[PDB]
Amino acid sequence: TRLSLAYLPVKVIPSQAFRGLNEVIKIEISQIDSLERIEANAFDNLLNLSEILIQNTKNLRYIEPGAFINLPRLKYLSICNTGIRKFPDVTKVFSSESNFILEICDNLHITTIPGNAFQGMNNESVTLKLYGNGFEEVQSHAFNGTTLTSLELKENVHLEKMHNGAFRGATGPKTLDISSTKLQALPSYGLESIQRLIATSSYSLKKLPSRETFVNLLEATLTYPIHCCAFRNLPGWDYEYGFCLPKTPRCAPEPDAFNPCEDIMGYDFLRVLIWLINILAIMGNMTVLFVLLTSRYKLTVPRFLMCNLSFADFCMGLYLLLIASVDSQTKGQYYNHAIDWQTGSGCSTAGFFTVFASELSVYTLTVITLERWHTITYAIHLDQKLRLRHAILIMLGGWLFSSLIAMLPLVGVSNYMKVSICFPMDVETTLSQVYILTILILNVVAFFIICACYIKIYFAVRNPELMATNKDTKIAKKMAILIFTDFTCMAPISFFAISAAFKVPLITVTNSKVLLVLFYPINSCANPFLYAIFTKTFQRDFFLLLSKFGCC
Amino acid sequence: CTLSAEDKAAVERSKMIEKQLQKDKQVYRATHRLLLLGADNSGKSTIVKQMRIYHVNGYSEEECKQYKAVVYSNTIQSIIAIIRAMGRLKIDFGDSARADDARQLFVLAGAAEEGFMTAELAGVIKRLWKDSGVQACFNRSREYQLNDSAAYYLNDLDRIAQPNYIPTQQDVLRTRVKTSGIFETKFQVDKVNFHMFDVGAQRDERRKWIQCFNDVTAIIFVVDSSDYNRLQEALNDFKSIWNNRWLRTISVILFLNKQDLLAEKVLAGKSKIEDYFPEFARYTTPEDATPEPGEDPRVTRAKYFIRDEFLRISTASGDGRHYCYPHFTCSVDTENARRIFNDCRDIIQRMHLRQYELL
Amino acid sequence: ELDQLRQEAEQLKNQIRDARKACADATLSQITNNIDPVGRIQMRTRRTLRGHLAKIYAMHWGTDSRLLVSASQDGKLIIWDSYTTNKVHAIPLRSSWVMTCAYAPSGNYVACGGLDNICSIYNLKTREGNVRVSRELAGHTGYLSCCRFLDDNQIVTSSGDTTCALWDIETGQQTTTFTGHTGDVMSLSLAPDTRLFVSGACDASAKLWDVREGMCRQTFTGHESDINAICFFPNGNAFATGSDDATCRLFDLRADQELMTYSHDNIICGITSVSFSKSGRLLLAGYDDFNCNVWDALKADRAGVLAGHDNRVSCLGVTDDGMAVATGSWDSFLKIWN
Amino acid sequence: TASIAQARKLVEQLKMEANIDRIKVSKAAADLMAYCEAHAKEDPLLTPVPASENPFR
Amino acid sequence: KEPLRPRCRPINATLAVEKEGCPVCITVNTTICAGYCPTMTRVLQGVLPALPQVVCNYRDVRFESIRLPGCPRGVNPVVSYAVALSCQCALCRRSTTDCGGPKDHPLTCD
Amino acid sequence: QVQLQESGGGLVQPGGSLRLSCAASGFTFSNYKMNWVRQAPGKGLEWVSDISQSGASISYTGSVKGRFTISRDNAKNTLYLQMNSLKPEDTAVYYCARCPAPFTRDCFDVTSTTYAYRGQGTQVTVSS
Amino acid sequence: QDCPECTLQENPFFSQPGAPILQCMGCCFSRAYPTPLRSKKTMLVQKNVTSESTCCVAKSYNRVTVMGGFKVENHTACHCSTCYYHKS
Ligand SMILES: *[C@@H]1O[C@H](CO)[C@@H](O)[C@H](O)[C@H]1NC(C)=O
Ligand SMILES: *[C@@H]1O[C@H](CO)[C@@H](O)[C@H](O)[C@H]1NC(C)=O
Ligand SMILES: *[C@@H]1O[C@H](CO)[C@@H](O)[C@H](O)[C@H]1NC(C)=O
Ligand SMILES: *[C@@H]1O[C@H](CO)[C@@H](O)[C@H](O)[C@H]1NC(C)=O
Ligand SMILES: *[C@@H]1O[C@H](CO)[C@@H](O)[C@H](O)[C@H]1NC(C)=O
Repeated sequence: TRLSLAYLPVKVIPSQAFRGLNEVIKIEISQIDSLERIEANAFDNLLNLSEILIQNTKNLRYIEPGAFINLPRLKYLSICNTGIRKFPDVTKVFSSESNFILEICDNLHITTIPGNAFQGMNNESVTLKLYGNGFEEVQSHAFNGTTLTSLELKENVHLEKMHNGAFRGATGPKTLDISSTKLQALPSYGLESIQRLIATSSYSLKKLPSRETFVNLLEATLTYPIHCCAFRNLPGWDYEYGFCLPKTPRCAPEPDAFNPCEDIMGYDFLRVLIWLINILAIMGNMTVLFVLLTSRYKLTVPRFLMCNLSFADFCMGLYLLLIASVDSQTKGQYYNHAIDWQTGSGCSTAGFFTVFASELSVYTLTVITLERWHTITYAIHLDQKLRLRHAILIMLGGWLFSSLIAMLPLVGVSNYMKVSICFPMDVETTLSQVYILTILILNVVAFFIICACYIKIYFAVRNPELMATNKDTKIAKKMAILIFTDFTCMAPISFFAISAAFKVPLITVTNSKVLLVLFYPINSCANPFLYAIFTKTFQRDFFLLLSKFGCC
Repeated sequence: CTLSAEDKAAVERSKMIEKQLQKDKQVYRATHRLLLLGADNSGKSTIVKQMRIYHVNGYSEEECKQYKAVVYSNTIQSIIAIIRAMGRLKIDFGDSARADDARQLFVLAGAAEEGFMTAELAGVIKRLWKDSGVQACFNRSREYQLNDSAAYYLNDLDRIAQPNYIPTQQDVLRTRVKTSGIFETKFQVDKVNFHMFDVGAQRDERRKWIQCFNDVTAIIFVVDSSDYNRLQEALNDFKSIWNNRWLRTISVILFLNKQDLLAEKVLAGKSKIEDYFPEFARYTTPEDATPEPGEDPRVTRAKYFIRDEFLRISTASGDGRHYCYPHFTCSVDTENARRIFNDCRDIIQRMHLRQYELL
Repeated sequence: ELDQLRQEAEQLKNQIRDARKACADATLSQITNNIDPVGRIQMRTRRTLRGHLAKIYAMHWGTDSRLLVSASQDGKLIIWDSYTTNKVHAIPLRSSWVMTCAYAPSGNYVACGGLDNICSIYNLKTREGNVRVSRELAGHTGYLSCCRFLDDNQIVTSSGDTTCALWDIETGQQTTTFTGHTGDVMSLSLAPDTRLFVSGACDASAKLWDVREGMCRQTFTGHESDINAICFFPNGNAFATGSDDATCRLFDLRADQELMTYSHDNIICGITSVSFSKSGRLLLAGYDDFNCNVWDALKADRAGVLAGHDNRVSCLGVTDDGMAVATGSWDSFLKIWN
Repeated sequence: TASIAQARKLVEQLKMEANIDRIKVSKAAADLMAYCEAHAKEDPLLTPVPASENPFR
Repeated sequence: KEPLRPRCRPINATLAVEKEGCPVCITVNTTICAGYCPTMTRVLQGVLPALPQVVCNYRDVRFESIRLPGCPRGVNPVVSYAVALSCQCALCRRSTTDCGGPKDHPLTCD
Repeated sequence: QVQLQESGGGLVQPGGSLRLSCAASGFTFSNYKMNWVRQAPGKGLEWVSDISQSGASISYTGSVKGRFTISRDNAKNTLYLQMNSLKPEDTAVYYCARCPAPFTRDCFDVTSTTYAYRGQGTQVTVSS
Repeated sequence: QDCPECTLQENPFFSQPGAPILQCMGCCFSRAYPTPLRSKKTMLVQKNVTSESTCCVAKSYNRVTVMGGFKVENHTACHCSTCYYHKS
């Protein structure tokens, strides 16, 4: 009633050779190097047979078309760890057993699954356990003519691409496992049949199809957590409803606190506001550079440093342009794009600007404000005044420092990929924590010396015994603006970000978009006012450039 | 690029000259040029003597070289003025010996060098000036064009005539002072150098040479506290300096000098300020005052009234851009160099704050 | 008593005035309706002599048209090649406060002076590559407001002490004096007949002198305020005059009177320097407005402007061949317009 | 007071300035017109020239 | 363990072992995972998924080894082999196991 | 060209009152700030009073505040000085002095000896 | 530890009162051992461990309906036999 064919010199299975048998229910053809091929109609109408296990036969190089044919009772058909170079013609078995279970596995030689490859093989429903084979592609309508219940393409590490209409001939799948596949994307069609996905590992699957495609979906398992927030959108034991309870599509794993799911701008007001701030911080810092570079007069140190400040603050405009660009590109639809953006060099680039722009800006503000204190402290020793060579030396130090600190994330000391807005929000290692603590602590210290500078100025400048109190107070009522804007930029950011750098997060990362767009740009948009456009020596150059452009 | 040897040599001259100029640029920027003014009764001379006490020693080897060329130029100009006078005079004043009339030619030839005074010239002019008939010609020519202190240079010549000699600075200053038009009464505080420029031996009209001093870091307006009646003329002089288009940008220090002389005048009770200024009857010592111990309040009221009159003029116009800084002093005050320095610092600081827009 | 002398002076002055009015049969602006106005003059800063150190107060071209002297109250007299912008010499000064400088007509010597009343002369044909004072032509009682060389042995000097004086350089004893002004005397100009030199009073007047005659032939007076600068029309027959009254004015010697005013009601700034192009057809003026204005000397058109300075124009000069126009501002920048 | 001599000198200078000749302005103008017309062909500021002619190019 | 259907656990074994080039078969007294563990199947199908059929499988192992008794040179002298330290009723890892019906394969040296 | 003539001086009694006036010619008078400056016996050229181009801004030497008053007419090209409560020491040559240059606040040199833009003066004697 | 032999038992979900639904369930043998070289020589993808195993196949059944109108298959004999869902 069963054949345990193994460890024997069989090299061909002849056509219909088994007939004469009709007591057999199960066959294995296993542990047999001798076997080269199986002839056509070998398993022809062995009607009593229900189970086949072609197995462990590296020399089984060739199975003829129709080798399995006209066999109404065939149920389980395993074809595993074999020399088979072309997908076996199972179509002609024309079985009808209640649940057919094809199990093609470990056939590293099989190039592809043909179109209609599953046609007819069972008119009753079918399942396709396809583990670990060599498939490069699934052709159009490869699934045809069947109610395909469960498809398990898992571990077909070569299957880079299903054809977008591979399901177009079949009904189903009801279940689809594509784990470890390196599949780029699911087909365009039929997926609406799927009651549950599985797609663990499968890092190539960076973009699921549209959430409304998965109308049937009851579960997924997806190694890119953000995708579960497609399924956050909503319309052993058993569930009696079947498809009648789609109201809770389960998903796993859930996103970590670094990726609470959102549109990259969590709210339309930020989406609007960042467009406003982009225009402001772009036009502001760009004109300041344009004027201060092109005007006829030679570069005084404060003019040269003011250029660097508006360059850093222009990079801030470029960064927030990207974020508003990425937001606009991905409006409502981040998850489909998210990993491609957030892991690509794209998000790593925006990350680099955030640190570089921050550090060049805040460094420049200390250099300007150390210069202002210096040239007012050592004012009368007029040979001590900071000459432009030393300013280019120090400012170049600023560029090298600020680019270096922005480069350490690229050397992996903290992944820019860790968060949607591409901040360096990663502190897995103590080194990464100390790195993030360093830049943030420096930005706190930078503010304190900016304040401490202007205090020493005010005590040095104020008239001890000849007071012109109207103007003596005008200093503080003016100079306080230069601190207060730097405070409302730096101090909010560091208060939260230092706490997060202690791994004590005090804010939801979708709320942290508010800190980004309200306060992070403040320096990079107030600075071109306070340090340039409100200065008479700039306004001269602006009016002269209007004159050079005839705009009287 | 391509050049001939002629262009290259001139370019190397240009770069050599540039490097020299760039060295002088450091000295220029390091000096706070500081115009001094004041009606001559205001004792501005006595103020520059209180600067000269800080200028105790010859400035540097490079300044000493600059005055060596001046000592030699006045040595040459005083002896050649005599050599042409002893040709122009009706007396046939060819010397007692023909060798001095021959050495006179090699003086006129040897003076033409753009280099140091060689020992030959010194050897000649001492042997000339030993003839007492040349001292008599110096008294015959006593009202012709001659350097009046020539008898110092031609007697000190004995000590001049050898390498690495140094004169004491009053001989140098005396050599330079003539109908001069300015005096550069140099001094320095805390290694900050002031080329203070006095204006003197210069005509009664200001409105053209003032347009030179438009870049001085400050103007010291010294004024006489005590010579009221005259004071009202200085108040108009200050009002003119202040409003003048080309001084709009430059801050004015005031020294109210001769405070003690005013105080004794006020202690004498003549109080003519009441006549010259009826406002004194209304004005009273402000609580801004911080008087010395033992001042008669009238003395405070006088000095502060006068000071507030200058400040009134300072306040009425342009004070949005340039300050003025009053100080009370007498010629004895050693602190004047420090008073000048503090408000010179303030004037520079309160200028930077205009362009850093902190004001 | 002066009254009879003041009535005699008044009568003489009235006769002179009235005779001028009789000779004023027409203005220049009448007859020059025959003349096509100049095309509106365009020029660019085809050099800037960047390397000066403080504010340039005066300049003068060498007769070779190539070199020019410039002097600044940093105390450097700097000699530039206009072609290469080489600083062919940079001469330190016995005190910083220059107000004027001049180039000997040979190019052999240069002169300067200022609030230190001392004139000095320098020899550029040094034996040894070091330039030093050839003579210190001192003796004035006020600041030396403007110098010009007549010859390498003769120099005329203005002063704040009202005196113009000519020095024989070798003698150095104030060899003629021309005392007839009131107030300062601002500026001098020499005709190609170097016998004749005009000097601008710091009163309203200008006087023409002859070097040998030792007194003023004429006294032109059309100006309202101080004459800041003066220059012969190139044939010597006429001379321009700038003033703190903001007007330019052209005087002709033989007319003894103003031939043409140049002004706009827009232009309240005093003129600070003047000179003519080689044809005389362009009269160039610097202002307290940093823009130079160029005037059609015949039409009184403001035929052009030279804007390219960022502070008062202190001095101006046109080369002997009219090729280019130096302008020394109170920036350190001397710009060679052409 | 020397003002007496100052006035007498002024009178003498005014006497000279009365004695001098004067010429019709129209004739002076015709000279000025002729002189400009005598030189406008060459005047480099009135009449520009190529960079081979002008060393300031 | 129970005399009837002892639940899945590591048991003693006497396992034949070799290395590819060996002319000779070696054997070691060792342990292997064997026994019984729960299995079932689902009466209702198609509307519900498949039901995973866990099997007795290696939960963890160590290794043991010996230097080979004259197998070819160039091959490493030592043969090394696992020892079943604990076992569990779990799914067979397709990547790593072959799992199916009984072979009755001789685990002696034939 | 530029020509000035003071008028209305002479003897007047102490405590008396008198108007001086000056006619200015050969220049655009409205462009200039104007001064009265006096030379009493022994004194130098004291500045007495000034009047702006507008005629609005005015000031006086402190001994003359309120006692005298100054005014100008920019059409008639002329300057007036009302004088009242005359002290004997007010005896002087009074001169009309222009400030040197137009549109100015500046007014240097009007007190300088030998200055140009100052008239011939009118004598005023305050005596009985 | 307990290990019941596989047998027909009442399905709790679908055993209609008066019409029980029988399900093959129970505990069955397996023998898992390091893959012997003789077998390895036969394999294309080589294995390091091998499991001989059995699973309770419903070797006979009948299709039957229940409330909801789908058709259940009523197991009728049980046999621990070929595993179908053991690989993962
Ligand atoms: C499938 O085939 C079998 C045997 O031919 C038949 O009993 C059954 O009805 C068929 N079902 C369909 C849906 O064709
Ligand atoms: C799928 O099968 C049907 C018949 O079952 C056939 O008509 C059709 O052509 C097949 N699809 C393709 C793409 O050949
Ligand atoms: C396995 O065999 C060893 C000796 O061959 C014996 O000591 C041990 O008890 C056996 N295993 C068990 C679980 O008893
Ligand atoms: C088989 O290989 C895997 C991975 O190398 C290992 O974890 C496992 O323990 C191995 N099994 C045996 C029995 O050595
Ligand atoms: C299922 O099978 C058992 C035994 O054959 C039987 O007792 C039971 O009634 C069957 N169920 C139905 C619904 O027929």
